Amino acid sequence: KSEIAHRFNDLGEKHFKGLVLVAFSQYLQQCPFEDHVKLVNEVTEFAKKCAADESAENCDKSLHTLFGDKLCTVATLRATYGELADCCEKQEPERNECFLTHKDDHPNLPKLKPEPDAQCAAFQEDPDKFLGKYLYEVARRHPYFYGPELLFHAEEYKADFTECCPADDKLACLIPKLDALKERILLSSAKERLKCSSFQNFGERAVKAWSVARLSQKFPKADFAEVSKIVTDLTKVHKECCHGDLLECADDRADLAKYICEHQDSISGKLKACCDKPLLQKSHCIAEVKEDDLPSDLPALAADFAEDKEICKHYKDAKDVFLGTFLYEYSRRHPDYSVSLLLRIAKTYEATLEKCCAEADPPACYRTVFDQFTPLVEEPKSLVKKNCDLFEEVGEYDFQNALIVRYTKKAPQVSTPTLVEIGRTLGKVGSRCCKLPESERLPCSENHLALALNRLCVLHEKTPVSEKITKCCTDSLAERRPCFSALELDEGYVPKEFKAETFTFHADICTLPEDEKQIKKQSALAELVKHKPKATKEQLKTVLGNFSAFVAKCCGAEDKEACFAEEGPKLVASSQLALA
Ligand SMILES: CC(C)Cc1ccc([C@H](C)C(=O)O)cc1
Ligand SMILES: CC(C)Cc1ccc([C@H](C)C(=O)O)cc1
Repeated sequence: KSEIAHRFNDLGEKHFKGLVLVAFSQYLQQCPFEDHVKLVNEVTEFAKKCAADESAENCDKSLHTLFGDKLCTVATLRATYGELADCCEKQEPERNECFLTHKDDHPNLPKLKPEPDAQCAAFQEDPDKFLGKYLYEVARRHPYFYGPELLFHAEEYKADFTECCPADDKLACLIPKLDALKERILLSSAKERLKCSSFQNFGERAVKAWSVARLSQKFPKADFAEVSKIVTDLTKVHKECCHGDLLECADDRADLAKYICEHQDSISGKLKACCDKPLLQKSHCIAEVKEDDLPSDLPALAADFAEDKEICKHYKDAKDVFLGTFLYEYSRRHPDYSVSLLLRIAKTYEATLEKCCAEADPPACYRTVFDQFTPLVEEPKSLVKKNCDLFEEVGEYDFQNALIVRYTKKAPQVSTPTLVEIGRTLGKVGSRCCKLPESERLPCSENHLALALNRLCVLHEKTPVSEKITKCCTDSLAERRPCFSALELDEGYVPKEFKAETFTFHADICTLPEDEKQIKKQSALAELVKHKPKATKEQLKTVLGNFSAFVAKCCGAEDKEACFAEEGPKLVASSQLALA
């Protein structure tokens, strides 16, 4: 009778208020905090009134109608929000669709550095306002962030300040925890953005396929019936969250966490720990649960999927069912494979049956289908071994430098900051994944690589520069990494004009901390390649080494600007000759 009442009743006031604040911060990214807080408190008051009397006026209206009418009491300021003003002239569901279309992925808001003493004071004074500010600041920076997971991370944010504010040194207690939390926010955002990107670009079938593969790996003891059930429910949850239906999303996610935990005997023996936790922690634990042990009764796939003489009939009868079954069975027994590799294998299997069932003698044609998977498996295995061998030899910094050179040579039209960011990001993937057991390296590496490539594709949608990038981004999720791997330096690329100022360092760099110094030098590295794209890796390594030594010498000098002023121009001049 009243949707807002039902969601308020199911979620409770605190979670309701949290999710409405996040939704508003994601939809309305540029507006300040107190404006959002008022609209949350006003909407929650309305929810309470409706919960008391569901047959009252305006309580029967849709969440989009109510919340949209609420957003449009401040979104009409065209100066602060351009298009959102236009969206507010539309009725539903056109208005909601208009809001979704104009969500900014790279809003480019000031990066927030913690003020430990100022923050600890504000936490103790008004904890609700402080934690509200966190949800708000993260939400508008990450407009497709998984709503209920942001509440979970907000409780971790609370747990940090709670533990450290009462201590004698607040600053050095917090920094490691908030730096750690920031990493988790980045990974989590990337994970959810791929799901929304998959809905947006490829549709439901792609999302379900992806989930079937991942959950089959996670829950090998579970039968095909159980994974299909969980995938169907999980796809509806993520479909709701990606389409801005956060109260609906959160409620259905809680229902799924409940079901998994009530039926964990027929899902996984790894869920016992997860299922003794409060709502947000329980859902999070399940989402991140490690893969179960392989069952002893895994079947022979070759007999069922290559040798059976009437496979073409079974395929025609129900294609997605038969393919889903193959993906389920193949995924279960290959926990050491990446999800994109499993989907590529499934796609190859489908392609073989599509070709072979249109031929004279089908069984002879698809007899060797499993041998087509061998080259698909060896490709990523070789890449991870090559990258991990290099990482373990040269370490994170020089590994990042190798990737910045590799990637600038492939796509020199891409912006220096973006090229540096992808090189640095994938550099850290190496450090995290190459230390793991050999069997966990390939999933870790290629699953994280998929998140990095999707981030790049989402940035490229906003700011297109390269026709090659568009090609790799708009083709299938399975073929994405192969397409990016296959990218090579344009035969008719015009080297970026030399600009001495680009490679000129000043004493300002001595201010910056280590990571920021690295980014300045790694930016110069990208620029070196854009001007000299045929320059060898060792040439570029030597020139960067000379720039590093120069920066170290002049930052350690009694008169820093005199050193930079004298030595800088010499190195800029000689560097051109070294990269011919
Ligand atoms: C702590 C977090 C998990 C839930 C939560 C819910 C609502 C609010 C609002 C903004 C408020 O209390 O003012 C903050 C935090
Ligand atoms: C912009 C572009 C160069 C990004 C890009 C392209 C290819 C790869 C593959 C997986 C590799 O590491 O060789 C990663 C990132």
